[PDB]
Amino acid sequence: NEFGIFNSLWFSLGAFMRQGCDISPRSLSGRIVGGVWWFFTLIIISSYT
Amino acid sequence: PLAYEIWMCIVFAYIGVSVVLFLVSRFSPYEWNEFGIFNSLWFSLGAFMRQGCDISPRSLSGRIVGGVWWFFTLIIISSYTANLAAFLTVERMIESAEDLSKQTEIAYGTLDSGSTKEFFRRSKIAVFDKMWTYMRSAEPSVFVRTTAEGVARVRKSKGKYAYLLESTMNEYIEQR
Amino acid sequence: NEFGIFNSLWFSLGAFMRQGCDISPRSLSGRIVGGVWWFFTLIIISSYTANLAAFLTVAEDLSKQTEIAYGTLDSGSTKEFFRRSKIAV
Amino acid sequence: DRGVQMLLTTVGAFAAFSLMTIAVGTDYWLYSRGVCKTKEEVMTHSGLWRTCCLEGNFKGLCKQIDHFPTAEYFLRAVRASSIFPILSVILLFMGGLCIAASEFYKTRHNIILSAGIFFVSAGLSNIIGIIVYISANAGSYSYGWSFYFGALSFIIAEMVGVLAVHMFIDRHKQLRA
Amino acid sequence: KWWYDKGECSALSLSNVAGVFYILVGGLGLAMLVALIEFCYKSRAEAK
Repeated sequence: NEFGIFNSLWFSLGAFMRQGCDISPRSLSGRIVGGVWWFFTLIIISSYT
Repeated sequence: PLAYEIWMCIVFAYIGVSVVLFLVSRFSPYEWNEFGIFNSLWFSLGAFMRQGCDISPRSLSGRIVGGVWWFFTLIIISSYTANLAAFLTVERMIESAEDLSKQTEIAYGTLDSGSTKEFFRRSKIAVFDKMWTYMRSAEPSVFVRTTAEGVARVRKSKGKYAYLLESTMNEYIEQR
Repeated sequence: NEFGIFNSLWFSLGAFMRQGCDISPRSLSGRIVGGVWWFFTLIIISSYTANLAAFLTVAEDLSKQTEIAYGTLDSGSTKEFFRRSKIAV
Repeated sequence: DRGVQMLLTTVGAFAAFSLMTIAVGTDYWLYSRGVCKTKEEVMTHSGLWRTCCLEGNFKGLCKQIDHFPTAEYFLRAVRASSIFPILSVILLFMGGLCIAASEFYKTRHNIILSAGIFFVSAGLSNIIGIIVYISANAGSYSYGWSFYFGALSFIIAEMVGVLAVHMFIDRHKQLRA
Repeated sequence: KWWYDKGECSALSLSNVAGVFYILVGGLGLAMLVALIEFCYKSRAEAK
């Protein structure tokens, strides 16, 4: 898992700005976190635009 | 912005797209990370949320599945954003006496013996004369005997009744 | 350069749908092609979404087309006026 | 364990077949406000074939839906006939037959793959059917329990299909051992 | 009196996007067909 704290913060920031990831959680729990953050980002950015 | 059935069918389609991507990617024995059922569910979810991928199908069948899921995602997400915008844009935009005189389905009346009835009766404007003809002919008698009677009649007519009265009483009522 | 004809088509489709890449041209010329396809995709998809947002927010055929049928009262000033007329229409 | 996979696959297949059949049969698809029978308005079951009155002057009376009153005509045709839900039931049945023949006349190892393809296809047919139904109705309301039985049929069928494919994969791994 | 006095006259729905669903399921089917064809072909080749 290349997901230390610094890498975790980068993954989240990037997901919010709708940009690339360069790493994606591979475990079940990490994937759950990623999915909800993705949905949150979609709704919030669509609403901004 | 999207109907309930659209969300339901988006979920059913997600399960189907994932299962078919797993089947086409792993069923053949002449193909022995790659798309197992778990990885395939992840690929599809990520595609719908437009949030990029870590792997992508490499075979013709996998790419057909991926392509249709991508097109579906583009149309649905674009439509979500467009309809949300329409909601907010429109939100940023019968309400007069003439509109009331024109509408004969809605019933309007006044106090039986009062300045309002006399004002309509002795009026010379066309709108008020049309209203007076309507009231003088509108059976049953739209006229009431008390202001509170008209208040209750409006509050108890499913919005099929309107009451004409002085503004002070309305200001008191809306404030109470 | 892993861009064969099949992989080129996949890259282009994925770029139009604004989706994942998984391979990106590395050469100067490949990057020119990719850049213009990216710009084209941005303008065309932005305009699809914008025009859907508009769509979702906002005859004389009689003689100018015989498919529609027209007629008049049998005994009337209308039939006589047409019968006594001399104008083209 | 490998022995339990066949039980899970078979019991799932039976459940999916039963759910889809019940849904195609029962009448609780859409709680609408319609006419119980003509020659004013009340809540109605409106299943796939017959719309039946409830909460009415004569609650309980059921009649056949008048599907008809060019793309619209073709949709009406595909909806009046329930080719898609019916096809889903047929496919699930054949999938069950394959699972059953997995043991008798064993060692073929392709009959399991056939079971999986059949289950997945039944799922796709079920979804197309649902979309045709919902699109046909429109042009308040609520969806009954048969509609959700159909949906559960789709989910179980897809899961049974995944198990089938997994079993086929394992059989070839053993054969290649 | 006899003319004017007698005057007497949003959420996308599956119907609006059904086509994209039809295309999706059509594609899923085509994909399954292509895969099965490849499997049958490569199976015969495995005979020899």
